[PDB]
Parts: sequence; structure tokens; C-alpha cells
Amino acid sequence: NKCDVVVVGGGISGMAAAKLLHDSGLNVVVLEARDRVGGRTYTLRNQKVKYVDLGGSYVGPTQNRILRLAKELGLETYKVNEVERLIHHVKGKSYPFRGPFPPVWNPITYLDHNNFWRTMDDMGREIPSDAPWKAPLAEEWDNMTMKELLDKLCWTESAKQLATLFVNLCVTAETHEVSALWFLWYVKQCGGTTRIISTTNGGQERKFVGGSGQVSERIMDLLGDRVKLERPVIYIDQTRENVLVETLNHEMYEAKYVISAIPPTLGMKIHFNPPLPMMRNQMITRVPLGSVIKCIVYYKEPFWRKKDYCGTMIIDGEEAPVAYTLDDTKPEGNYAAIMGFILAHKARKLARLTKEERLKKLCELYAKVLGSLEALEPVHYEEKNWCEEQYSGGCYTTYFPPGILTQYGRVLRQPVDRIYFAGTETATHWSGYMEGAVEAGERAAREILHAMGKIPEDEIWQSEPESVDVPAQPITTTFLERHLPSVPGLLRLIGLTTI
Amino acid sequence: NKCDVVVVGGGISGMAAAKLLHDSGLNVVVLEARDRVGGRTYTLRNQKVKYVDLGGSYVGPTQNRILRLAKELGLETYKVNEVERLIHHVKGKSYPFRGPFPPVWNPITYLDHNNFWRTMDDMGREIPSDAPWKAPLAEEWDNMTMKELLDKLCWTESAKQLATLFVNLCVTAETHEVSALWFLWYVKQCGGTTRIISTTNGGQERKFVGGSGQVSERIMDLLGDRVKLERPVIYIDQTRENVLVETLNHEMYEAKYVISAIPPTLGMKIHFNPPLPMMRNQMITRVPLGSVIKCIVYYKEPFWRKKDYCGTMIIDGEEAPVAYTLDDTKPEGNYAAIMGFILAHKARKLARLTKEERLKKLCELYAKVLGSLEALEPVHYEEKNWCEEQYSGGCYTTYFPPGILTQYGRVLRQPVDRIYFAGTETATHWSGYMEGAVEAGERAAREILHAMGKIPEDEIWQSEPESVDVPAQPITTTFLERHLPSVPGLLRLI
Ligand SMILES: *[C]C1=C([C])[C]=C2C(=[C]1)N([C][C]([O])[C]([O])[C]([O])[C]OP([O])(=O)OP([O])(=O)O[C][C]1O[C](N3[C]=NC4=C3N=[C]N=C4[N])[C]([O])[C]1[O])C1=NC(=O)[N]C(=O)C1=N2[C]([O])[C][N]C(=O)C1=[C][C]=C(Cl)[C]=[C]1
Ligand SMILES: *[C]C1=C([C])[C]=C2C(=[C]1)N([C][C]([O])[C]([O])[C]([O])[C]OP([O])(=O)OP([O])(=O)O[C][C]1O[C](N3[C]=NC4=C3N=[C]N=C4[N])[C]([O])[C]1[O])C1=NC(=O)[N]C(=O)C1=N2[C]([O])[C][N]C(=O)C1=[C][C]=C(Cl)[C]=[C]1
Repeated sequence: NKCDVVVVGGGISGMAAAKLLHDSGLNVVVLEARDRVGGRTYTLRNQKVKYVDLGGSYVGPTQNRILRLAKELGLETYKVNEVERLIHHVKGKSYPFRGPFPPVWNPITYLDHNNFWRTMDDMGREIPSDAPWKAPLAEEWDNMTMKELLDKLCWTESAKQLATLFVNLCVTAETHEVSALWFLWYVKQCGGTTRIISTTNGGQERKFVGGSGQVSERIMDLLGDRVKLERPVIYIDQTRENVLVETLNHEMYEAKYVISAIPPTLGMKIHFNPPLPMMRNQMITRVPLGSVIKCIVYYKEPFWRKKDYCGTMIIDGEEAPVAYTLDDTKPEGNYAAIMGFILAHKARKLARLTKEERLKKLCELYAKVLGSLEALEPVHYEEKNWCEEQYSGGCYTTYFPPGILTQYGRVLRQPVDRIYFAGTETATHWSGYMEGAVEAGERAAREILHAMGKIPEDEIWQSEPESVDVPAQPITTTFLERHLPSVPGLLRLIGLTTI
Repeated sequence: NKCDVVVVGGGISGMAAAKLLHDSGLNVVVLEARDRVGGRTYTLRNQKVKYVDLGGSYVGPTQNRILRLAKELGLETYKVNEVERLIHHVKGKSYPFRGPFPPVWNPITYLDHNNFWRTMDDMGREIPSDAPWKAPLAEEWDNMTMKELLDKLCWTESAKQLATLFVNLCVTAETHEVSALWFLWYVKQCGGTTRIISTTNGGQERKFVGGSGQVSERIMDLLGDRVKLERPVIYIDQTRENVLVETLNHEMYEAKYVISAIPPTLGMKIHFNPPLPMMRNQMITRVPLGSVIKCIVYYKEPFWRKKDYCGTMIIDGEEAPVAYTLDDTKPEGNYAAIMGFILAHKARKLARLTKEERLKKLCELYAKVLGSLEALEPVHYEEKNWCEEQYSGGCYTTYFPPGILTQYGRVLRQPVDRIYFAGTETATHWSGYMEGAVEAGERAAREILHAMGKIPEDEIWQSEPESVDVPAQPITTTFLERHLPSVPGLLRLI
């Protein structure tokens, strides 16, 4: 029944919020819909895989909050394999390369590719992390899909193809589904294009030893019986002195404050009294999550390494079920595995098939891309379709269709009386990641601490010391990369000498 | 507890479904979240207005199902006033006109305006009413916003302005918010541009005497205690022999079948066991409703008539709070009133103001457009912001953002085990209107009748005889309108 704060949702954001409040002396209860904690992170354990992340998995430099929390919980990280060559598969042929970016040899194509990535970052510099709708051209950029932006910027099909894959991979949505403003904000708040796509020195550098699901499981261990599993919240009442929170199985909880630590659209599953303010009421119907199937194919050995391939494949084309892979072998060199994402509309299309049918398609693709018959001999297969999850709605995160961020964005983390909002979608740095979940959870908790007169307003948004274990190298640009003209810029330079 | 069918939602769709099933001999229960029936229709009664529709209101020719249902319930219609001239207000000036369409005098602009409306209808002819995702260019048109389509088609700012207002008014959403495929489907399934925008011979021809809320109230009268008010459904369980439906106030209902007669996205308010199939699970997060405030300003007399204005105003520009008005005077000539819509992003912007502040803005606008100081002296004001409604989500209807209709559209009225789907959003003719609500409700009811072996498959989709009271004139095009070139067509000819 009675406590200081009810946290709705037991993912990383909710658990982190509850941990901070618990550590401050407050009585907290976490209400979780599922029979487990972790939400969009899920570690499966069986004898064939030992452990495997079927949801959120990768951490990297600049993600200092998730690194600190996990370290405090006694977790270790290890480096994702990027010793050997990456592969870019384009028009049925594989091109091995090193470094973060696939190489381009055609000089026109090179100018186009260089200008695209640069423009994304240039446009991002105009967007405040904490308030994207305050960008000078906010409305113009928000009334545009990423597809429209790509059509205007990319003068070659090759750049357009790669930019499209980039959008699909970062936000599990089609370029035509998402707002240009939102996507440009999304990349900037992760530290830019290079940081977001990189393994070494980027978002995919590392995983947790034993899986990322341990983050939530271990906070549950600290909180004990304060975490209530299989308690989906159906009803929040704010008309009286104390807030009343009801669950599906008819339990009632009373608190001074509530943290909502669920994806914004899943707020729709709760009936509110009094009704939500108009803007939030409509916002939560306008913010879907992306579509993805995460698939892991297991092999006897990491045979791609013998061919000097790290296991990273960037795969172009409509025919390919998977557009991106990474080596998912354990740090000890055993349980050899390839992790692949089936993205956006392909997740929808290929969900109709059986498990066995999807395994076949993947093996045949990997055999092609890696040039190895060994890819046709899997020892085990695991997969998870996040689109089917009632209490997630999809993965990785919430995307904003055109027109929404400028109209409703302000409302995302605006408190509704005594309900405060966490969840990775409300973060300002690495929103959509486990990092952002920690940021939002701890910020929401501190908003409540301020409301109770326990901390000054100054202390609601706290910065994070850099990790000593996972330090960040700065992102550099060459002189050529900064000053080489665009395609239309080169063409303008031709029309001027001819006068 | 026990019955044959639980209907979730007591709007027109739910009530119509329940009526049909009840008339067939089945035991039905309607579970309604609000303390009233009618949903997106709501008639307010007080001494100052007598009655006024604050939600769905207009009916017209080709809407034969809502007309028949209402007639059976003992309702009458009357004609919306369109005797005098319409007004097009453009760049701070009023242009009186007659007929459905605002006149254009510049020849280049004329060609551009003609080509736009014609193209909309040409494109619509390629889209099947019952399956828009089966259009030959479905994916291409679905991956585009209406804003993109307008940018490509309209060579003049004048056509683009009017096309934009048209989109805002039909679907209470911005051109950049909506899929081109979905919007072109939407217009076609209402019978085309002319049918959808017309008062005389169109969707806005008539209202019900006493209000449209009587449709739902009177079906509730017929059903008696079978309608349960303030019973929001929170939980549907399909794992056992009979379907279990739970409400917020802890009541349990058992049935063989369920009709979901709520806006698709409001399905999110229900927890399902087992979980929904993947496609429906994601669909219901991708389908928002538009934004609108309906406002009615009352006057001593319908003074605009003395100036030979019917009361219809089509008002261009960002500054104008209201883009469209109609005469809302009672058929007897009293309770003089102007109905206006505050659309899309303007609903959001102007919701921050007080009631009195909105009234002032409207009166000053109407004074400008109608050219009368009499507009500055309102006797009464009524309004409703549909954006704030927990159990509606907005108004008039569900719109589809780019990419959604081709990916998830198939799933809209696909049965989930023993749950069947009604609601105006699942209709194939006048979806988004009271007409479509009737179509969908009765179709969903018949799907269940077929599932029980009571009717043949042949009988699930029934056609409707034309109303003798409100007959439809056909939509005609002149030779010139059909064959006059576009702007780029004229330039190609040069
Ligand atoms: C799914 C996914 C996947 C597959 C993958 C991934 C991901 C995902 N990610 C993301 C993450 O995971 C997230 O963000 C997190 O987790 C979040 O958290 P939060 O905020 O907390 O949320 P959640 O989890 O969801 O939780 C919630 C909770 O609550 C609950 N509920 C609901 N409802 C309700 C409830 N309760 C009561 N009542 C009611 N009503 C639920 O149940 C839950 O529990 C990510 N992340 C990171 O960090 N990393 C990673 O890795 C990840 N992932 C991916 O990988 C990503 N990727 C990307 O992006 C990329 C790649 C590559 C390149 Cl080159 C670039 C980019
Ligand atoms: C709002 C609105 C307005 C303002 C206006 C209008 C409208 C609207 N409309 C539409 C109609 O109204 C609709 O469609 C109908 O109503 C629908 O129905 P349904 O389908 O049945 O649905 P609803 O109503 O919503 O119902 C539902 C129910 O359910 C319930 N719930 C929820 N949730 C729940 C429940 N329960 C239990 N549980 C749970 N969970 C609720 O509560 C409800 O009750 C329209 N219509 C027609 O027909 N007409 C008209 O008039 C209308 N309106 C407008 O006016 C339109 N306009 C247009 O569009 C235009 C104008 C001008 C031109 Cl030129 C063109 C166009």
C-alpha cells in the first residue's frame, strides 16, 4: 500500500531512479508489468549460448552514467571484436576495409559522401540537445521526412543508399517515416555521426560480461521485495491528498509522487484521473517505437577471423534480410556467433516466416557476404522480435514522425502534477540507449527530491565524470573533409570559370 | 456477467452493432467508458442554445446508412443554410461567390487550380476503397506526405494555399503530418473532392433536428439496462472457452464474442491476454487522431443574410484562428449562430487562451470577413476542444502518417481470434464520418452472425438503398475541366 514514491516500470530507467531514491532514504516501490525486470534489455541463459543479449547490449565511450552504474553493481565490460577487416557488401560484391567508414573511390561519389556526413553534423550543431524545437529552422526541418532530406542532399545513389541504411540502423525506422529535425537531433545528442556508428571509440565498443540484463537484476537484488513483478499499472488517481496507483491484479498503492519510467506511448495503457492535459493526451498517440528482430547465429569457430574479417558487415540492398552484423563471440574466443539486425520494414516482412526459415536466409546471406561455405553450418540460433512485445511496443526506441517534435516535444518530460517522467526517451544525451535510461531515471528521481525540499534546483541535472576504464578519444576532421566542396558546390565552381 | 456479445464503446458504431445483434435475438452488453453515449458526437442542451452539436453533426447525400438508422429512430433532418453567397477571404479581402468552389480569375492560376482537383480524383480512381495498399503506386504514394504532393503538383501559391486548407479541413491534420496515399484514399472513399467539400449535394448538406447525439441516446433507450455507463474496459482475456472482459470499476463480463468499437489507438488502453499479434500491437501506436476545436458564436439575428451571405466562410492565412465556418442557425430562423473550426496546429496554439480570449479573436475575424460590426456583439458562446478527450483522442478521425497504411492497413479490421473490429476507421465508404460508424458497426455484427452460422458469408457486407428523403445528384465535369492542360502541360505545349 503506502510509500513515498511509486516507480512505474522496472527497466534500466526505473531501476536507476528507484536506486537513487532508496539510497536517499525514501521508501520506494517498483511496479513492473512483466515477470522479469530489464524491459528492452533481456539476457537469455542456456547451455548452448551460456548467455546472450536479445535486446540492448552495447556500451561505449561518453556513456559515462551506464558505465558508472554497472561498475558500482560489480559488472565488467569487454571489447567487441574489431581487430580484422570490416565488410561493405554492395550490389552483390564484398569490399573489405578498415576504420569506421566504408571507402569510396569515385571522386564525385566521394564529394557526395563527404558532404552528406558533414552536413548532418553541421545541421546538428544548430539543434540544442535539451530543446530541439528551439533550433532556428526547427519547423522547416520538422515538416520534412529524412527521405526528403536525403533526396535533396545526396547527388549519387551510392550516398543515398548508405544514408538510408544509416537511418534504418540508428532508429529502426524508414527514412520516410521519421522527421528530419528529430533524426538530426537524435544523432547530435549521441555526439555525432562518427560516435554513433563506430565500434572502436563509439557506441558499439563494448558489452557487459554476463549480459546487460544484470544491471536491472542486480538493482532488484538491492531493492529486495520493493520490486513487484507482474504488476501492470492500469490506473493513476491524483484527485486526493496522496497519489493512488492501481495494478491489473487489483492491488492499490499510495504514494506522494510517481515516476513514469515507460516508453511514452505505453502511457496509453494507463487510465488517468483526472484526464491528462491536452498536449500529453495527444502526444502519447503520436510517438511509435521502431521495428527490429535481433538474431544470433552460432558456429563451431569464428571462422571469419581466419579470412581476416572481424565479423562486421554493412550490407546494402532490398534482398538482404540483415543490413548490419557484429562479431558476438565471447571474450574467451568461444561460443562463436554473428549478431545481425533485421530492420524496420524487413522485420515486418520476415516475421511471417518460421524460425528455421529465417535461419536459412541469414546463413545463405552470411555465406555470400563472408565468402564462406562454413556459414551454412550453424550449431545454434537465437532471435527476438521486439515488435510483438505488449510492454515495449518495439525497439530500440521512440521515433518522431514529421510535425510532432515541434508541436509536442516540450511536453515529453513536463511533470503532470505529481507524476514525473523518466525513460530513455526523455534523456538529453544518448536518448534511446541504456545510457539515456540512467540519465532520465536519476534526473526524474532528483526532480522529486527537489519537490520535497531535499536538494536545491541546481542539483536536478548532474554532470558525469568520464569513465577511467572506457575513456573517450575526441572526434577529429581533416582539412580536406572540412573544405572539399559538395557536388552542387563543385558544379557552381565550374559555372563560374566559364564566365 | 454472461451474454453472447460484449461491445466495447458506445458511440454510433458500437450502438449500431449492438442494435443489429439485439434485433437478431442475441444477448448484448455495451461497455462505455464515459457517463454518456455518443462518443465523438455530443449534443449540449441549455436554454441559450436550445441544442447544439459539439462533435459530429453533418450528414448528406450518399450517406444512406446513417440516414436510414436515424429515420428508423424517428429523427428528421434539415438543410444547412446555403441560399446566399459563400465567402472566400484571401489576403485580407473578402470575395463573395456561388457554387461549391471559390472562383479563380488569373488564367495560369485557373489551370493550376483545375489540375490539382482533377489530379486528386484521377489518383483516387487507382485506389480501391476496401484495400488502399493495393493501389499500383501504393508504396510510392504512401512514402510521401501530402505536403510533398502539393509541392510537386501546385505551380502557384494560391492553389497550394487552398489545397492546404482543404487538407486541414477534411482531416484536421497538417499536410506534412499525413500520407499522400492515405489522404487520396480518404477523399475517394467519400465520393471525391466535390462530394466531400459541398454543402448542397455534399457531406455538409444537413443536420439532425434536435442534434446527432439522439442517434446514440435513442439506441440506448431501445437497449435499456444492456448499456453500462462509466465502464472503461481495461482487460480482455481470450485464453479460455469464453472471452473475459474486465472494466476499471472491477466488473467482469463473459461473452462468446467481442466487438471493439473504439478508435484504433484507444485499443492501447486495454491489456490483452494473450498479447495482440505483432502487426496490431504496433499498428495501434502509429495511428493518431487529428486536432480540432469546434466553436459556435451566437447572435441576436442571422445578420449576414441581410448582406446576402449564407454564413459559409473559407478563410485563408496563418493569422486567422478559424479557416472554415457555416451558418448554424436553427431551421426556424432563430438562435442565430456561426459554427467555426479551429484546425490542426491552430487548435494546439489557441488552446492556451481562455474561453473569452478565443471568443474575442473569432468575433473580430468574423467582423473582418463578413464586413459587419454586428459580429462584435455575441449573445452566447459554446466550444469543445476534442484534443483533451481521454476516450476520443481527438477529432474528427484517425489519420495515417507516411509509411503506415501500406505496412499496417491490412490489419485494421482483421479479427483477433474472437475480437471483431468496428469503429468508423474500419469503414470503406465515408470512413471518419457517422455514416462509416454505422457501416462498420453493422458489418462487425454480421461477421459475428456468420461466425455463429446464422448468416452466409455473402451477407457480411450489405449494400444500402438510396435515401428517398436525401437523394444524390451525380457529380459532373465539363469538357473544359477534363481537357484543359496543367501548368507544366501548357509549358510543354510552348
Ligand atoms: C530492443 C533493443 C534492441 C533489439 C537492441 C538495442 C536496444 C534495444 N537498445 C535500447 C535500450 O535497450 C533501451 O534504450 C533501454 O533498455 C530503455 O530502458 P528504459 O528507458 O528503462 O525503458 P524499458 O527498458 O522499456 O523499461 C520499461 C519497463 O516498464 C514496464 N512497463 C511498461 N508498461 C507498464 C510497465 N510496468 C508497469 N505497468 C505498465 N503499464 C516494461 O515491462 C519495462 O520493464 C540499445 N541500448 C543500448 O544502450 N545499446 C544497444 O546495444 C542497444 N541496442 C541496439 O544495439 C542499438 N543499436 C544501434 O542503435 C546502432 C547499431 C549500430 C550502429 Cl553502426 C549504430 C547504431
Ligand atoms: C469530434 C468531431 C467534430 C468536432 C466534428 C465532426 C466529427 C467529429 N465527425 C466524426 C464523427 O463524429 C465520428 O466519425 C463518429 O462519431 C465516430 O463514431 P464511432 O466509430 O462509434 O467512434 P466514437 O464516436 O469515438 O465512439 C467510441 C466510444 O468508445 C468509448 N471508449 C473509448 N475507450 C473505451 C471506451 N469504452 C469502453 N472502454 C474503453 N477503453 C468512447 O467513450 C466512445 O463513446 C463528423 N462526422 C460526420 O458524420 N459529420 C460531421 O459533421 C462530423 N464532424 C465534422 O463536421 C466533419 N467535418 C469535415 O470533415 C468537413 C467539413 C467541411 C468540409 Cl468543406 C469538408 C469536410
